[PDB]
Amino acid sequence: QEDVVVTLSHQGYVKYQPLSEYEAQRRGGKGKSAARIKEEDFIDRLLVA
DNA sequence: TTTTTTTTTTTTTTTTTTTTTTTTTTTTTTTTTTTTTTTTTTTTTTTTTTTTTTTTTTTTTTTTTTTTTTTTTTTTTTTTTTTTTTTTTTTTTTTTTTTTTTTTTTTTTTTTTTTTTT
Repeated sequence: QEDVVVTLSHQGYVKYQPLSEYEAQRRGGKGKSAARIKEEDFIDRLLVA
């Protein structure tokens, strides 16, 4: 269907795409949700919603 | 009755070609090795009320160096042409359906003879 989905591409080999509803609201001041996106000595570049 | 001409398949063995046994190179295939996903629990991390002293924005004014500015001549932009690649009509070939025409092979069992090896 059309459902809001996240996508991100990193340096090297990443085109991972999780669903948007897994992450919940937070108050600005805490952050650090620690998403689970394994990366071996590369750098993230892009996120899209 | 003797004697003379010609014709071919064999003594043929050698040249040419064909057939049949061979083994280098790019395309398969089984193994080990490294990327993925789901649970336990676990100290550990992390979400949310209360108080607090803070440190940056908004009253007001100042200037100067980036915002005004006009103009010459470049040079990226656009035009035409042609080549290279992509992609889709067109054609060809092959396979399956069900009644017809044709064929071809592998082994037991015993007993006797050829046909090679020692």
